[PDB]
Amino acid sequence: VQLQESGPGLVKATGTLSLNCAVSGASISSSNWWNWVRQSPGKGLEWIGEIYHSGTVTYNPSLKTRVTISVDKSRNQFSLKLTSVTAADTAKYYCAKRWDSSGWFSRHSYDYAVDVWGRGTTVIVSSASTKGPSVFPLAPSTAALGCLVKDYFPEPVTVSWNSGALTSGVHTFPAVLQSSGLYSLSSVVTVPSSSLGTQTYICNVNHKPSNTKVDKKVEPK
Amino acid sequence: TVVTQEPSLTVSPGGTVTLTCASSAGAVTSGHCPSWFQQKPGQVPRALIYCTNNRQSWTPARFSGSLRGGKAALTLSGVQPDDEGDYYCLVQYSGVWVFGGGTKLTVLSQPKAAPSVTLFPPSSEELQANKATLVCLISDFYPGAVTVAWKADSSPVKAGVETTTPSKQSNNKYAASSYLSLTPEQWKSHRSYSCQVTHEGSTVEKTVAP
Repeated sequence: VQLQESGPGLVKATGTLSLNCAVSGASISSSNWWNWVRQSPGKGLEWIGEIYHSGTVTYNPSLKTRVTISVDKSRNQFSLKLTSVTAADTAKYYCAKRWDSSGWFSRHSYDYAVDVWGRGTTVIVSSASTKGPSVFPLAPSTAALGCLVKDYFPEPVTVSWNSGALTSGVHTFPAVLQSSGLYSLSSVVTVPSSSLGTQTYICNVNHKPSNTKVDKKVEPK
Repeated sequence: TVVTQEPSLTVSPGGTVTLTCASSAGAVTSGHCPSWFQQKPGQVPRALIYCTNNRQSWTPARFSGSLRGGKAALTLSGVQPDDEGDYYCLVQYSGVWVFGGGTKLTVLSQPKAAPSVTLFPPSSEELQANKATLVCLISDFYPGAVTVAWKADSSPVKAGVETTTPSKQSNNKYAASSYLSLTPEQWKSHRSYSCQVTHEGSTVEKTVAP
């Protein structure tokens, strides 16, 4: 019994997210509850809902109006539909299965929990196509100075300092995904304070998806 | 109906630790099917214990479940380094399954270290672009659990705050960042802004001013 989720990956804000879960090694018509769960990057697990092959469904009350779960016996799949999606719905989405123990001909029990999961699929909700970052210097005031790389999309940005000639004391922080559906990140370097008067520091910012490349001098303001 | 778990626990190799799981609706009973899930960094969650105390066939004998004082409990004995990760409880109420917020379990592997914090004001160039961002950079803390608060003057700030989850550095301590977006007028409205970082019950503060 293996589950494999599939679906787009990028969904525009206010659109609909649609995912499918393919079931193998078991019929969807079996005595199982087919579940959906998600997890925002770095946050906790949130239950979405579950469905039985007859159609009986339960949803997380926090999502009730936007969520629809369905079964497709013809393809041995079940589905998730989420409407009016916003950046808050960027998450890894998991399908999962829990057994329904019914000693009776038609009884539903909660004597087992979800015990089989799919690998999960990542869905990003954003309105931006491909956006290059703004780059601002973070002036020193040893000493720390850096560069702020603000509001880019999609994810991959890299930073170097003095074209890579500066290899020591560099700390580039992982990006935050903002509620606007754009990323920002910062890079900081620690240098001698007596050098700020004679040495130049330039942060080079490369945004691979947009082929943007920016050099920013950071001066002691 | 909210399910409460400890935010973060620490334990040494070979130690023992108990996670608990409480419900805002009342005592947790066997009928709520309380279950426990382990999520190692980067992995899918993995059911360890279901229905209070039933193991899966892949669950190590080190893991055991119980009901204690109206709460569900998961005890880990003889902790091994690979047990580090996030643990979630799950309960059901009349058909609706609810996860707790999860507990980050650190298996201690080096001395505890307080964060170093650097706070940068908006740059001249950003202000001149009619924008403003405060950047709070937090590095070299261990264990990797931190809370970040902002003050505009002495008053707590909610809106415009976005913070990363801690990520592991090379040296196996942790880093995180927090950004506060505001208007140039708001920035110039106040005499200072602060970033407050709380780690193991201790708070570090940095302050910047227009």
